[PDB]
Amino acid sequence: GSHSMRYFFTSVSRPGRGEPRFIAVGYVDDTQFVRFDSDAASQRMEPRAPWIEQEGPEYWDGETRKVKAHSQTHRVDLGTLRGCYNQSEAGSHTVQRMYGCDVGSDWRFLRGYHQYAYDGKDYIALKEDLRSWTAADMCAQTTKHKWEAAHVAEQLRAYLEGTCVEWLRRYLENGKETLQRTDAPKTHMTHHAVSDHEATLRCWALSFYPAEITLTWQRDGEDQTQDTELVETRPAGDGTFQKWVAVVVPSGQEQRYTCHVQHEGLPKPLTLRW
Amino acid sequence: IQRTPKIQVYSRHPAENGKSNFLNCYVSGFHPSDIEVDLLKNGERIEKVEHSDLSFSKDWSFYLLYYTEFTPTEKDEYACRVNHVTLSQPKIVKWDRDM
Ligand SMILES: CC(C)C[C@H](N)C(=O)O
Ligand code: NA
Repeated sequence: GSHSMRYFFTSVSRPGRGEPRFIAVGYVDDTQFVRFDSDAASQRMEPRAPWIEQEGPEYWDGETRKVKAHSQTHRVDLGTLRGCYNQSEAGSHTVQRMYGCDVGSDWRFLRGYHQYAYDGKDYIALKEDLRSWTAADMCAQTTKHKWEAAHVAEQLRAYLEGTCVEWLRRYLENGKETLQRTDAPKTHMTHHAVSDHEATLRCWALSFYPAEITLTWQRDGEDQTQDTELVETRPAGDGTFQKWVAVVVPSGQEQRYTCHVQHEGLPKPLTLRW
Repeated sequence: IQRTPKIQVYSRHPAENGKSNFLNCYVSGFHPSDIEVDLLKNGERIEKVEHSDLSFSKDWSFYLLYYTEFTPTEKDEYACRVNHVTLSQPKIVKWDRDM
């Protein structure tokens, strides 16, 4: 199936003294593999997956250089943004950036991304063609003109279509034992009574990877969404994911209801019944 | 401009008395990133709690996992207590082994 490499960056200004708090994380698919935190003593890019530990001191030197450079860019940007929006020095503000690349099943380039938010709202993003920008307001349009004059899109396109994909392929090979392994959901159903007229059936999916999954309920073979509740997919903490979906049914009619589970690790969807 | 956290409280593995497990509090959907998250045992703050590295979703909202080792028993009640600029009062979500 398809794969991705993504980097996420968050800087939070600290009004009365010093530089912003800066946190960077990198993921392959749904697996975090590196971090940098400005508050940590190492002041290095740090490993967060066993398969990146392979990489030599030259890798760690280069990633540390690059991530610290990103931290300075965000420091300057928080300054620029505060000025453009005519904000005071009193409040803390946030810049976020995400970039990376998707490949298909053949590990060929599919899509690249580079986008940027201020205080949690869209500010500027590279369009899908990697040649132009989406600016949300006039501050961002000034940024757009700047980045056009400095051929920024061109530099980013080369990384996203080339270098990014090359690193992703390396990591998928190096970490194959886990990154290329699918862990199908471990499923079961629970039953609880609210009253003696109404019951809740809960379809559970546990211990799965990657995180993408679909859980759906049917009544007599027809999709049912009313009287259902689907929780957000959540991390188990061991690298796998969890989800559940519930339906409220008339007591004694539980046999009418089926839960259907779709996941990359299941050759055919699973059907559960009480 | 400010988005309140969603909270789920749950174990890492299926909940069985006597066996070392892990209690999680997953907080998501919130902005800004500053947040206070405590895990409680019988209403009292657990001291040795770790969390994940700050990341965010496609809509720019943040998510964190807070977690601690624990050995469930029949009597012990566990919960997560969350404060955030969006909340006037800390919010408490009990652990329910069935959710
Ligand atoms: C520090 C990392 C986000 C840098 C990334 N490996 C790149 O070459 O863009
Ligand atoms: Na890296």
